[PDB]
Amino acid sequence: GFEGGQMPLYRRLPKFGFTSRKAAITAEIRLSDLAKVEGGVVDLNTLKAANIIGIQIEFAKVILAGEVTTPVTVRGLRVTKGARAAIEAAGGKIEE
Amino acid sequence: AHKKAGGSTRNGRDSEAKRLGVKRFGGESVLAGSIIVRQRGTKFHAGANVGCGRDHTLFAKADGKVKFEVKGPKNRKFISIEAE
Amino acid sequence: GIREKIKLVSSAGTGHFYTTTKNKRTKPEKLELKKFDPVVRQHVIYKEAKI
Amino acid sequence: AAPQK
Amino acid sequence: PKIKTVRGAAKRFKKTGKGGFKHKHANLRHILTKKATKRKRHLRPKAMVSKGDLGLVIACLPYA
RNA sequence: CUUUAAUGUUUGAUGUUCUAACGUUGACCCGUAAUCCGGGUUGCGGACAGUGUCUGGUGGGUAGUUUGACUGGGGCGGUCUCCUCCUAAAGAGUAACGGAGGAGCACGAAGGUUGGCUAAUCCUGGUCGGACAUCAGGAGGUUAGUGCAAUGGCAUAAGCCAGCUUGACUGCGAGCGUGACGGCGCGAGCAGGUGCGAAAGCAGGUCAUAGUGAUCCGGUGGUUCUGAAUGGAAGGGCCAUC
RNA sequence: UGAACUCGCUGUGAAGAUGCAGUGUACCCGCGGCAAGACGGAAAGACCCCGUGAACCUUUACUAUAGCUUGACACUGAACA
RNA sequence: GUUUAUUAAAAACACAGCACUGUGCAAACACGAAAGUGGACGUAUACGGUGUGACGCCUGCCCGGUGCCGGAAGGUUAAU
RNA sequence: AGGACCGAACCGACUAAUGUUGAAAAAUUAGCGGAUGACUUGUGGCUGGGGGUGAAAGGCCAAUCAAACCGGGAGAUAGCU
RNA sequence: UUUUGUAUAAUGGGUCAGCGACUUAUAUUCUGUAGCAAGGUUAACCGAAUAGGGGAGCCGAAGGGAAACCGAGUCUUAACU
Ligand SMILES: COC(=O)c1c(OC)cc2cc3c(c(O)c2c1C)C(=O)[C@]1(OC)C(=O)C=C(OC)[C@@H](O)[C@]1(O)C3=O
Ligand SMILES: [K+]
Ligand SMILES: [K+]
Ligand SMILES: [K+]
Ligand SMILES: [K+]
Ligand SMILES: [K+]
Ligand SMILES: [K+]
Ligand SMILES: [K+]
Ligand SMILES: [K+]
Ligand SMILES: [K+]
Ligand SMILES: [K+]
Ligand SMILES: [K+]
Ligand SMILES: [K+]
Ligand SMILES: [K+]
Ligand SMILES: [K+]
Ligand SMILES: [K+]
Ligand SMILES: [K+]
Ligand SMILES: [K+]
Ligand SMILES: [K+]
Ligand SMILES: [K+]
Ligand SMILES: [Mg+2]
Ligand SMILES: [Mg+2]
Ligand SMILES: [Mg+2]
Ligand SMILES: [Mg+2]
Ligand SMILES: [Mg+2]
Ligand SMILES: [Mg+2]
Ligand SMILES: [Mg+2]
Ligand SMILES: [Mg+2]
Ligand SMILES: [Mg+2]
Ligand SMILES: [Mg+2]
Ligand SMILES: [Mg+2]
Ligand SMILES: [Mg+2]
Ligand SMILES: [Mg+2]
Ligand SMILES: [Mg+2]
Ligand SMILES: [Mg+2]
Ligand SMILES: [Mg+2]
Ligand SMILES: [Mg+2]
Ligand SMILES: [Mg+2]
Ligand SMILES: [Mg+2]
Ligand SMILES: [Mg+2]
Ligand SMILES: [Mg+2]
Ligand SMILES: [Mg+2]
Ligand SMILES: [Mg+2]
Ligand SMILES: [Mg+2]
Ligand SMILES: [Mg+2]
Ligand SMILES: [Mg+2]
Ligand SMILES: [Mg+2]
Ligand SMILES: [Mg+2]
Ligand SMILES: [Mg+2]
Ligand SMILES: [Mg+2]
Ligand SMILES: [Mg+2]
Ligand SMILES: [Mg+2]
Ligand SMILES: [Mg+2]
Ligand SMILES: [Mg+2]
Ligand SMILES: [Mg+2]
Ligand SMILES: [Mg+2]
Ligand SMILES: [Mg+2]
Ligand SMILES: [Mg+2]
Ligand SMILES: [Mg+2]
Ligand SMILES: [Mg+2]
Ligand SMILES: [Mg+2]
Ligand SMILES: [Mg+2]
Ligand SMILES: [Mg+2]
Ligand SMILES: [Mg+2]
Ligand SMILES: [Mg+2]
Ligand SMILES: [Mg+2]
Repeated sequence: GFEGGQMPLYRRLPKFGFTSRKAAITAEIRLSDLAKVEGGVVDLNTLKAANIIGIQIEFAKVILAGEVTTPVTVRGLRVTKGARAAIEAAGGKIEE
Repeated sequence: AHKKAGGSTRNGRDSEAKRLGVKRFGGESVLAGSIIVRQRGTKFHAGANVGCGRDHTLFAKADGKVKFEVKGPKNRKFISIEAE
Repeated sequence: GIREKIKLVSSAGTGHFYTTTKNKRTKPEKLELKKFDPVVRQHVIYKEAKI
Repeated sequence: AAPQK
Repeated sequence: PKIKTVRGAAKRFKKTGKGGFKHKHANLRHILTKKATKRKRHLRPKAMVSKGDLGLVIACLPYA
């Protein structure tokens, strides 16, 4: 980043934002991941046992990525508007 | 002998050049918003489909071909855009 | 110069304000203008205040 | 040492 | 040893989907009364690092 | 309330005595074969001096460093950012300690809009009045004016005058120009809410080009963000501004 | 001490030529002498400039500090005006 | 008299003499984290620092600036 | 009597020449200054590196001094050759 | 060798023989090549030990926003053509 003594680019520009501590304990789940758990019940404990999310994770969203074909029940996770439709089409149900 | 000191110049200043002048010439196709001339004062005037900015910049308000023309009793130079 | 900065504060309950420069000596009376307040989304009277 | 120019 | 990030750059650029960097515009911190609102309004949104600069940024941010 | 007196109490200051901490490089005895040191007795000082922590001053006695570049060699002298003209070779750009001048602002009207108007200079005739004031007529035709340099513009006036106003608005922005970049500039049109006008329309400061300074740090106001067990708060972010 | 089969002159040429061009002179090799040249030998110019080099010195440059000096608290008590 | 050992021996340094100034003795002052030591087994006719430099005639004016000495009213001012 | 006079030993170092890959990393030859004093010399001791010592020349401190030598930090750093 | 430019009278070398200068470790990125592939790969450690076990972790398949948060969308804004 030395430029011959001109004020270097990473110091002309302002610092911005802050770091969220809650972001680090949050994860996203794909539809294609829902088939990998054992026992057809998806929750944080079950996703951790499948090594799909880290042990520190406390919140997870299922998002419309990939596809799911087996029925599933999702318990205590949040679900995107599009992911909900996909789980319902597969004959699953979401509960809270 | 002794080497004798010179004086000094009182001059030595100038401003940055402003890149004025014609930016699109006759027959050249342009999109709306395209700047056609950068000016000081209205050395050219806005014709049909041409706008004039606060600094007398002429710009296209329609797509078409640039037409230069001389008009009016004062023989003033007008720029216009003709639809393609 | 004597042209000095002031702010104009919205007479609505909002906090919104404009800033401007005023010649304090020659025009000692307060500046007052109607201006748009984007918090209430109305033209409202604004009054001079300290920067 | 010597005389220098 | 591991390369160390230039921590002052980590506070100023963030990486984006296709690998470019966004940054905040200069000139918007103080001396704001004299600047036209048009000018100030255009400085609010984040902007993308230019072609000639990417080489310098990537050097500072090896782990981005 | 104001002036003011006593009593009580608390706390501070000064002065004079006292002895018991402390000092003794006063005398004497002992350890002892010893002008060190320690103990004992006694005299003189005495809550001072002196030492520790904290604190103001002084402090080249000592220490670590800084003290620019350009430059028809360095020093001395001049310059260092911005605007206008020439050099610049009829697109843009183009150097020199080349030739010439300016800026580091002003204005709530000197901004917006509607309506109206048209200059300098000179010659005639007129109280004071004169080479030059105000008045009438003529010639002239922009040789004037432009808040401040110069250039380019300006009669549809961008020059001059009057009424009503705050568009010197908030969120955006097709598309371009100019920079290595940071950046700087022009802009139709959308949404909201205004001003002038009968209306078409015009208005996102000023005839245009100078009137300026990144980031860090910190201050002020707001906010549907964050808040280290939890509820707050501090601190941070975001928005406006210094 | 790069190697040499190691002349003069005028010109040219990184601008002062034994070595290039033109031209003149000159059998091969020693010894004794003199120092005009080989920009002769000796020393990575000591003058000058440069380096965001060094040292040491000065001061009302900057920032510290030993020492000197002020006060508060401690060692530190009694009585009275 | 002394001095640049190894390019300078001098007009430089020292000098006897002069003046100012500090120091009352556990002296000032110097070397020491301190103890202690020198000054001095001395005591203002003594000791330290500074300038001048035998002797003779002399050494004039300025206290505004910087320094030092004395003062304490008032303004300001640290820890607490 | 005398920091008195002339002058050997002794102590010094004013001039000239020689030498300068020296007889010698400071000498020799011929002259020169002091020579009872602030003199000179033998043996031993003490002062230590931002320190000593200095009749003061930045002079001397083991052929070294505007900060000795040895070892270490250490392959300091060298936008320079 | 260094330079705009060297027969240069700019630098360096008396000659010979031996020695003498782009390395290693760990991260990161790009290229070639090999394995596996929406998956790839294990570290320490265990191990009658280049095997096998160990998937703790790491990269990838989702982004936008300062963040809460939303999610093939999201931010900006009262709202977007
Ligand atoms: C213009 O003047 C000269 O041309 C010139 C000169 O012309 C006769 C003679 C000399 C003699 C010398 C020096 C010179 O510079 C010098 C100069 C310049 C030195 O610097 C010397 O060189 C070993 C040294 O290191 C330290 C010394 O004194 C600090 C001298 O004594 C020195 O010893 C010496 O003999
Ligand atoms: K006693
Ligand atoms: K020059
Ligand atoms: K010259
Ligand atoms: K030109
Ligand atoms: K008006
Ligand atoms: K010769
Ligand atoms: K002598
Ligand atoms: K001397
Ligand atoms: K004298
Ligand atoms: K005086
Ligand atoms: K005085
Ligand atoms: K006085
Ligand atoms: K003796
Ligand atoms: K030293
Ligand atoms: K060479
Ligand atoms: K050269
Ligand atoms: K040479
Ligand atoms: K050279
Ligand atoms: K690599
Ligand atoms: Mg600079
Ligand atoms: Mg001459
Ligand atoms: Mg120009
Ligand atoms: Mg801000
Ligand atoms: Mg110093
Ligand atoms: Mg100082
Ligand atoms: Mg240093
Ligand atoms: Mg210079
Ligand atoms: Mg041109
Ligand atoms: Mg041309
Ligand atoms: Mg009009
Ligand atoms: Mg004009
Ligand atoms: Mg103007
Ligand atoms: Mg909490
Ligand atoms: Mg030849
Ligand atoms: Mg030839
Ligand atoms: Mg020939
Ligand atoms: Mg011979
Ligand atoms: Mg000879
Ligand atoms: Mg030579
Ligand atoms: Mg050299
Ligand atoms: Mg430099
Ligand atoms: Mg004598
Ligand atoms: Mg000598
Ligand atoms: Mg001599
Ligand atoms: Mg004297
Ligand atoms: Mg006198
Ligand atoms: Mg005083
Ligand atoms: Mg005698
Ligand atoms: Mg001697
Ligand atoms: Mg002799
Ligand atoms: Mg003799
Ligand atoms: Mg004699
Ligand atoms: Mg004699
Ligand atoms: Mg001895
Ligand atoms: Mg000297
Ligand atoms: Mg020696
Ligand atoms: Mg040193
Ligand atoms: Mg080191
Ligand atoms: Mg080295
Ligand atoms: Mg050259
Ligand atoms: Mg050649
Ligand atoms: Mg050569
Ligand atoms: Mg030769
Ligand atoms: Mg060489
Ligand atoms: Mg050689």
